Amino acid sequence: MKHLTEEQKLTLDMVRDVATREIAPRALELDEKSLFPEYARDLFAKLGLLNPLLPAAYGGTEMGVLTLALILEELGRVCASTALLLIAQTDGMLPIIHGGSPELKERYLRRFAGESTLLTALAATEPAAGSDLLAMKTRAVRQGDKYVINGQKCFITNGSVADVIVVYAYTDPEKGSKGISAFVVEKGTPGLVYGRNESKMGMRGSINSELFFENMEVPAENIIGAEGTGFANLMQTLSTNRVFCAAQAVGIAQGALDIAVRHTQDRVQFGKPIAHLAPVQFMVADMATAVEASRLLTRKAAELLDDGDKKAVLYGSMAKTMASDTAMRVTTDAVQVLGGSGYMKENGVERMMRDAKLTQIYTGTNQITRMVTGRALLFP
Amino acid sequence: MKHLTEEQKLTLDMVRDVATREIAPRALELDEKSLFPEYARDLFAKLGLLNPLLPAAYGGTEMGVLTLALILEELGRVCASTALLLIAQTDGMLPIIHGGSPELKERYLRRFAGESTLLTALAATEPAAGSDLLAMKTRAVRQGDKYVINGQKCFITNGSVADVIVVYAYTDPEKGSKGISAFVVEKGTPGLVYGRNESKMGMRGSINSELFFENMEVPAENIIGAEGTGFANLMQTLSTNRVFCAAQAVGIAQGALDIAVRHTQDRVQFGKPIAHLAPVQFMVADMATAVEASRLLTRKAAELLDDGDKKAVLYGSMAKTMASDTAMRVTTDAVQVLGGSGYMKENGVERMMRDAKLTQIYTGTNQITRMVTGRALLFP
Amino acid sequence: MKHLTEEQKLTLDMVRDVATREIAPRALELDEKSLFPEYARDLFAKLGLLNPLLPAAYGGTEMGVLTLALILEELGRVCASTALLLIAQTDGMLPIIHGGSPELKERYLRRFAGESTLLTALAATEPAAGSDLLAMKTRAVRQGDKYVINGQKCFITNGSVADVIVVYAYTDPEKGSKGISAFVVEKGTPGLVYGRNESKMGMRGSINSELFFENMEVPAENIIGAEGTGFANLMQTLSTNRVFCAAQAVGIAQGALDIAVRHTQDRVQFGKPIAHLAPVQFMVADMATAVEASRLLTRKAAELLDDGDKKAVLYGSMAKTMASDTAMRVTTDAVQVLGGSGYMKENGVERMMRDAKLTQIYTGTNQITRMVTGRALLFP
Amino acid sequence: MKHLTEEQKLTLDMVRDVATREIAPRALELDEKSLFPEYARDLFAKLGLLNPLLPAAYGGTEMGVLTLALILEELGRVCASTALLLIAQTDGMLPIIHGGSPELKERYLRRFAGESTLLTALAATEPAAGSDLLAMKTRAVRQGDKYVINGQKCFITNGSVADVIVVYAYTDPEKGSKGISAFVVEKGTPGLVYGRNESKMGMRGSINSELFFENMEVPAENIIGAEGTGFANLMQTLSTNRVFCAAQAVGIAQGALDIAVRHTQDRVQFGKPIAHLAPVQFMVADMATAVEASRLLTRKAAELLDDGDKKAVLYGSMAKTMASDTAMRVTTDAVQVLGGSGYMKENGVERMMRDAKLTQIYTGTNQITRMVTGRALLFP
Ligand SMILES: CC(C)(COP(=O)(O)OP(=O)(O)OC[C@H]1O[C@@H](n2cnc3c(N)ncnc32)[C@H](O)[C@@H]1OP(=O)(O)O)[C@@H](O)C(=O)NCCC(=O)NCCSC(=O)C1=CCCC=C1
Ligand SMILES: CC(C)(COP(=O)(O)OP(=O)(O)OC[C@H]1O[C@@H](n2cnc3c(N)ncnc32)[C@H](O)[C@@H]1OP(=O)(O)O)[C@@H](O)C(=O)NCCC(=O)NCCSC(=O)C1=CCCC=C1
Ligand SMILES: CC(C)(COP(=O)(O)OP(=O)(O)OC[C@H]1O[C@@H](n2cnc3c(N)ncnc32)[C@H](O)[C@@H]1OP(=O)(O)O)[C@@H](O)C(=O)NCCC(=O)NCCSC(=O)C1=CCCC=C1
Ligand SMILES: CC(C)(COP(=O)(O)OP(=O)(O)OC[C@H]1O[C@@H](n2cnc3c(N)ncnc32)[C@H](O)[C@@H]1OP(=O)(O)O)[C@@H](O)C(=O)NCCC(=O)NCCSC(=O)C1=CCCC=C1
Ligand SMILES: Cc1cc2nc3c(=O)[nH]c(=O)nc-3n(C[C@H](O)[C@H](O)[C@H](O)COP(=O)(O)OP(=O)(O)OC[C@H]3O[C@@H](n4cnc5c(N)ncnc54)[C@H](O)[C@@H]3O)c2cc1C
Ligand SMILES: Cc1cc2nc3c(=O)[nH]c(=O)nc-3n(C[C@H](O)[C@H](O)[C@H](O)COP(=O)(O)OP(=O)(O)OC[C@H]3O[C@@H](n4cnc5c(N)ncnc54)[C@H](O)[C@@H]3O)c2cc1C
Ligand SMILES: Cc1cc2nc3c(=O)[nH]c(=O)nc-3n(C[C@H](O)[C@H](O)[C@H](O)COP(=O)(O)OP(=O)(O)OC[C@H]3O[C@@H](n4cnc5c(N)ncnc54)[C@H](O)[C@@H]3O)c2cc1C
Ligand SMILES: Cc1cc2nc3c(=O)[nH]c(=O)nc-3n(C[C@H](O)[C@H](O)[C@H](O)COP(=O)(O)OP(=O)(O)OC[C@H]3O[C@@H](n4cnc5c(N)ncnc54)[C@H](O)[C@@H]3O)c2cc1C
Repeated sequence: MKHLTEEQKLTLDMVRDVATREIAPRALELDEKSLFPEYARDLFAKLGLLNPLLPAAYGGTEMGVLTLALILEELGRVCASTALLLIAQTDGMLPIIHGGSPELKERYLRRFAGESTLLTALAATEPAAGSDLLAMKTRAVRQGDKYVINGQKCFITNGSVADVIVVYAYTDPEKGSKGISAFVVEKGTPGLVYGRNESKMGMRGSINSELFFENMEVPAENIIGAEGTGFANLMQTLSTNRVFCAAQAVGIAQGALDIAVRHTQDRVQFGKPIAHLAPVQFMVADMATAVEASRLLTRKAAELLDDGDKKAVLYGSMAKTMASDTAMRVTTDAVQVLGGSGYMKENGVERMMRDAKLTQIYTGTNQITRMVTGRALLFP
Repeated sequence: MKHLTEEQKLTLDMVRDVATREIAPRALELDEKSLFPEYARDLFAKLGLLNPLLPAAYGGTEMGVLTLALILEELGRVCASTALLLIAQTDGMLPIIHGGSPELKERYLRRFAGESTLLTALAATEPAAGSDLLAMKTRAVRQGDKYVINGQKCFITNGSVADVIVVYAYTDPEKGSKGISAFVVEKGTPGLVYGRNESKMGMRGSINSELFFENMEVPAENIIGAEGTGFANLMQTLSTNRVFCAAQAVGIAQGALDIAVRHTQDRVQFGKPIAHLAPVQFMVADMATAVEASRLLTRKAAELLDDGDKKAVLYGSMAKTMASDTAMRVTTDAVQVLGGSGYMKENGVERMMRDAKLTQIYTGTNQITRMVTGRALLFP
Repeated sequence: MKHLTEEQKLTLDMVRDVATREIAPRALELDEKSLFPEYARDLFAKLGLLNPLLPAAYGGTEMGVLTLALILEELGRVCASTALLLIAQTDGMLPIIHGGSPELKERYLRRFAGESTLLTALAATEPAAGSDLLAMKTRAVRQGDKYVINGQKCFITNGSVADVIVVYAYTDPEKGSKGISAFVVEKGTPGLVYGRNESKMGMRGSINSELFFENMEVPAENIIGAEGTGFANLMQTLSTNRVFCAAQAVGIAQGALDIAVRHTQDRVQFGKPIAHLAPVQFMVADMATAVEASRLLTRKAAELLDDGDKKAVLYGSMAKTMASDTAMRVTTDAVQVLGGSGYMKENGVERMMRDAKLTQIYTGTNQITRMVTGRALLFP
Repeated sequence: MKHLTEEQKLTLDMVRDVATREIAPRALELDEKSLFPEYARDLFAKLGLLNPLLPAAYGGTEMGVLTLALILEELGRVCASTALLLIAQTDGMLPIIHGGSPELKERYLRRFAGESTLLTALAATEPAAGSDLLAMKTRAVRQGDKYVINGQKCFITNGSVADVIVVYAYTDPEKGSKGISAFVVEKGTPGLVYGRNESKMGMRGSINSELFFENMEVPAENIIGAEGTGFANLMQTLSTNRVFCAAQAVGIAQGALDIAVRHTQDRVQFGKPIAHLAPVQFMVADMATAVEASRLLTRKAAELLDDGDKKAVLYGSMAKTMASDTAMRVTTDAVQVLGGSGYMKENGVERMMRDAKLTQIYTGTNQITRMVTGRALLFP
């Protein structure tokens, strides 16, 4: 657990303050009415929190993965949707940060400098290509000084609102994991078409888009890296995304635990607070221990990523699986601890349980993350 | 597993047909728009399915608990809310059926004969008295030929719409489990006041009421049984309710499993249906086995109830805990099996997961049911 | 749950009596000193319990699978090793009963009539061929009126002591699942060689043999069924074996539960029996519920087998997985309930935990049984 | 995860070397023949490893709790019994180190300086007083310049061989948690009587003693701290013991995992190493993740102890519960991964499963540790 710099400590104190005073009171309505977290996005921009991994060279704060992880745990505590904003925003920029040419980085990252409110998105998933990302069908054909892109993407977080989308497509279908390339695609490009914004079980304070590319021309200079390196770029981006999912899950689990704990102190049955009942003590014990274990695995994984350590793949996969499992279990149980009240929309913990489910599925499902982990352990 | 009579087999074939053709297509909208299942209630009345435990002597079909259990499994498969209608309807009548005088039974059960569409409710729970039902505060004072009732109830299923409500109240607070009595209270009684219909995580195709009794007079002849027998009447009603909860949970789990199974056969990743993947096979195996185990425990418990066998308490408690746990786990996993699509409202399995949670809480939580089970095993 | 005949009820009362009075007092020593259960084998022969599935036509009692299952639950309660005797004995005869010609059945089953004490064994597993039984290397070559058998088997229960062993071997390696045949091999055949009797974690009141076949000649008329039908014969025998494993596991779990229950009533800490502590009540609840669920799944599977119902494969696989898992969990927890004393050899429950582990592995491991179950559900 | 000093790094490299080259080859025989680990005890003394928490002031290395934890993880990897030697040795000295007067510390700790091979033991548990330590019956009566001790202890690790035993007894039964005192008792004191060395499921390379005190006189100056402070001294010693149990459990789990991993790489079924099978990958993933999570919780708890941080109680309780649970699960599964071979004594992983069970029970059971954890979270 690296010593935090004073800059990190100040950032995290401010995040905890904003989470408590501004984010938490909004979260019920954000879910109830399925709202993009505009107020949060605007506030985060003003405070320097929207783009924490943007490099200093492009006007960013370049905080590192550990810092963003800690931020995600604080936000996930109170609003999983508001955390997801930060995950999608950082995700959409990471392919350019780590693959783009000097020229491309300057061209497209400058607009995110400072208090910019512009948004990113990452578009890899397709109806045909979820866990099997190599099955994606979107194609990019070189024609002169342009690529012509045809296909579709689904479940794209912020897709319909992103200024800049990183699209993965095949430039050579025959070469498989060596035939995918990655492209910067700007909002307003002719041929970019938005589909439905789908209705979800949870994390409803969000945008979940279908994209279509119909003879969509992008300049040749919008390619990220060389042709055929896009699958490795995607896999590297996912390695980091998984740690962000894990951090958000740690937060979700903690926020539900905190509400369970307070309920046990306040709710009297059989003549005393229910905290006095040994089975409630046992439930809270098991909940807190899994959150703490998940927190430690997640912080180790984030540190390994910042250090550029090969082991980050393994530990990030174990942190994603364990912290999401833990958020699913702990939230299920925190609803239980609140009894009837736990099932009521007004008390929040039902939303956190709906939110928790997504963390088992996105950034790759927990069956894929178990594959990645097992492969890394058995075929080192 | 008793041989089913031909009357039971015909009933269950008809229920399966109605569930498939009429109930299943309605369930998405029932949840989305938070609708009482009026069409179902009216159809069930016409078909003789609304009041299966009403005795023949009062114009009812007197099917028994095993039959209703099987019905609940079929309905829960497709619409947990529509099953809950039948649970609440039977629950609200069981205190009168098993405690009321000949005169009271005739007076209040006759109106449920035949194709009646009138509704019942059972009102025991209070803000102060959830697991600790002995902590209820509602009071009934004898004044002449009337009782004067003052207090409140919450989480009452169908409360605001029931023609007949069974209210539990203290007639002698000092005598504890011997000082509660039970009362028939009619819709339209001066002093009966409805509160909010609360918004729930799931089973939203339902009514969940707060009741208030403000100097509410009921005739002395509306008491169910003698003064002070109401706690035993309540405990007996819960013994049976628990088996109905278990049956509904079995159905929920089965309906989610069925959608998972079909998805594995249709969804191709890595070049074949995902059914070909051994981890998916393992998930479905574990899901199906827990549903089947829960189904068997539930059918044994229902049979013991019909037989009047003392062991029904023990087995019903084990069936409630195990079938609700199983619905929570199996639905959580069926969402998982559908991946991203599983999280989308349009595909149903997210609702079944929200519905499943309630089965762990109502009719007594799974911590209370474990207490009941453990007590029965250790202090036989 | 079929009504038991009076013959089955008498048999099971006698088994319960023998288990309690004769088997239970011997079990500690049987494990401690790694003893074949000779006294049990001899007593079972005298009482008509050694060979319950031997057909009447060959002097046997022809009890059926349900009866043997119930017997296995009673024996497993007190001595898993003594149950295993009955499993191995029946297993070794089932290939002949269900595959052998009239002539072969008369030739080799007659010697098991009545109070015979002769033993059987089933020899399929090899070092190269455990879960992958198609990888077996043992070969049988037709030479005139004989087959010449060369290879080896391991983990063969009773192998070195069986009068009659059913050996599976390839008669045509190129035909795979159609190139295995099955053979009766008699104790005393030149070329049959015994290896080590290996030392096990549990079920130590048993014999676990390595067999070698060195140019071992058997008469051509010792083949069971036609050449190449041996893999189907083996798979059918395993379908039934799995239900016997499940029954034994149910017994193991029950016997450990019973000792836990009694300990909670007798062991006083904090001034009362520990049965008074809600967490102990919860543990015992969860234990009893999983035993009961496993018991019901096992009895359904056995009935389907007796009825010749295709669904027996599916249900037997679910019963084996669930009842063995349950024995592993329940015994682990029954040791826990006894605290320090639970870890001591003198109190029995540590042996039942060591015994329980085997039930997850033999008759095919719980990963294979999950494959079988999942395949049956997804590819019906 | 504090940076390790170069002294800690050298110590741990040496421990890993000794564990691998000297401890691991001995462990099978140590269990098989129930041997005290004399060779290890003597080697550890020579290398400065027997008494790592002995203060420098008394000739000790004063390594701290973190160092001993890391040592325990290395030893537990290969021999749980040899780790337990170090746990018992440190435990028996900690009451004197942290409670004894200057005079008492010099009098009794000097003999453990340097390469001493003398042993300690901690004697609190009684037949009447396991989880309920306040129920202990042993009494110490002041008579002049002596205390007269009468009672008994059981499950005392190294009890019959310890030169110095710390005995807890009531000096004032009426004062409860303020009426227990702690005493140094020397081997050879008239009135100290040894009972049986009991036979255990696992950790059989150990001594597990019953002690009796029959009018046993000890000098008044052998009291540890003032009269009535012994319960707090005991509770503080247990807080630290729990972290040592957790560390040993982490090691047990790791050692079983390592053998599972190697087996998957070497064991071929279905034509490839079983590592290729996705279900095996999943099992190993879940195993490794729980070991890593337990490792992190344990290292955090040990650091908090070294830092004198109040939170050590909470984290040590969560580490003990989680690391022991994990050793029980991971070893159960590592036996599974080795299939039939996993059940055989020669392959080691069955012993580690038997060893693992104890870690759930000793230093306080996992039901008590859950109570401690839950209390700390709900009543901070
Ligand atoms: C693991 C997988 C199934 C690929 O496995 P397969 O069995 O098919 O393929 P394979 O044979 O193992 O590998 C092929 C080649 O890849 C290479 N390579 C591998 N790893 C590499 C690495 N780390 N780095 C570099 N390269 C790596 C290999 O070395 C190999 O190349 P080779 O033959 O030349 O050596 C992959 O498609 C996957 O991750 N799917 C999960 C879907 C998912 O994560 N979706 C999340 C979407 S976003 C989200 O949800 C959001 C949410 C919130 C808001 C923001 C977003
Ligand atoms: C178990 C409980 C905590 C009582 O335990 P406690 O520790 O406080 O009390 P105790 O000391 O054990 O017993 C006191 C006396 O009771 C008697 N007695 C006991 N059992 C009896 C029996 N079976 N039969 C007869 N009598 C029985 C005892 O013998 C004893 O009397 P004694 O001293 O003279 O001998 C109880 O309040 C409970 O069940 N709460 C759960 C709440 C719940 O279920 N709410 C569901 C609401 S509806 C719902 O949710 C819906 C959903 C869907 C739509 C429709 C509805
Ligand atoms: C499942 C298995 C892995 C075969 O799967 P694979 O993926 O390799 O092969 P596959 O492709 O699925 O099938 C090949 C062919 O088989 C046929 N067929 C399949 N099922 C059939 C059925 N039910 N009936 C008839 N036929 C059945 C198929 O239809 C197919 O033929 P096809 O292509 O012409 O259509 C198999 O080797 C197995 O069970 N291993 C577990 C080891 C085990 O149980 N050992 C226990 C040892 S004893 C013990 O431990 C003791 C303890 C106590 C004391 C006493 C003993
Ligand atoms: C938790 C327990 C049940 C006491 O709970 P109860 O509900 O009965 O009592 P309570 O009411 O909570 O507390 C009473 C008073 O205690 C005080 N106090 C509490 N904690 C304190 C602290 N940390 N520090 C200081 N003081 C602490 C309280 O503040 C309170 O005082 P107050 O009223 O004046 O304020 C206790 O007996 C226990 O730990 N049993 C487990 C047995 C066990 O661990 N055995 C392991 C044996 S060794 C082993 O196995 C080996 C293996 C390997 C080789 C080497 C060895
Ligand atoms: C709200 C939301 C936001 C998302 N945001 C992003 C985004 O911004 N950008 C983006 O590109 N994508 C995004 N994702 C997509 C997401 O990563 C995927 O849904 C996920 O990879 C699963 O793919 P799928 O939904 O096609 O499920 P499938 O791959 O069809 O999985 C179905 C089931 O099969 C199992 N399965 C599949 N393969 C295997 C295997 N080899 N072994 C064992 N089991 C397996 C899965 O675990 C699952 O249980 C998001 C999804 C959602 C729902
Ligand atoms: C939608 C809905 C419909 C319902 N329908 C009916 C109805 O029609 N009529 C009716 O009367 N009631 C109804 N119930 C009420 C229901 O049975 C209760 O909510 C349930 O008993 C729990 O009570 P509570 O919500 O007060 O939770 P609490 O009793 O406050 O429980 C809080 C937590 O403490 C735990 N806890 C409490 N006591 C113990 C104990 N002794 N040991 C261990 N843990 C314990 C609980 O398990 C829970 O985890 C319904 C509730 C809901 C939400
Ligand atoms: C005491 C004892 C008695 C026995 N009695 C009999 C007897 O009388 N006669 C007889 O013929 N045999 C007997 N068996 C053998 C027994 O059935 C096998 O050990 C069992 O099939 C496993 O084979 P294996 O030990 O080779 O393990 P492996 O097949 O090597 O398994 C190693 C691991 O790989 C996993 N694995 C293997 N294949 C797959 C797959 N396709 N998918 C997922 N995971 C998989 C397994 O589940 C296990 O976890 C007995 C074994 C024992 C130990
Ligand atoms: C091999 C071995 C070595 C040991 N070494 C030491 C040693 O060197 N010195 C020493 O003093 N002691 C030693 N211990 C003792 C050990 O700590 C105890 O056995 C342990 O505290 C449990 O006590 P018990 O065995 O009396 O079980 P009990 O306290 O009788 O427990 C029985 C069951 O009740 C449960 N239970 C008890 N109280 C509660 C509660 N309040 N809430 C919920 N559940 C509860 C327990 O968890 C357990 O499941 C050792 C024990 C063993 C077996």
